[PDB]
Amino acid sequence: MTRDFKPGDLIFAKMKGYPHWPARVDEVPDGAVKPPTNKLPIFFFGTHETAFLGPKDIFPYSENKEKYGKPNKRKGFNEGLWEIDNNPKVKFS
Repeated sequence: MTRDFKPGDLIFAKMKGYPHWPARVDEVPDGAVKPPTNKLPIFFFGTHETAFLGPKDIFPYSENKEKYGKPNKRKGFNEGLWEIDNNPKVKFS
């Protein structure tokens, strides 16, 4: 949907030209980190990456977790996938 999301929410981020993957939503930048224009901060778990994608691009993990629950051809499998439903705030460690 177009509706915005909340900080630290579990949602499968879909990168242009890539399958769905369980990531974590981040908060706004300090104010001078060059924020997005029509997208939100998406912290890719397992790969420690970050991609900017709008709401219509990101879907609820509640729908993907029921599909396979884990990545098929995506690196990072079993590397933070169980934390998405347990320790979603591992980035801080």
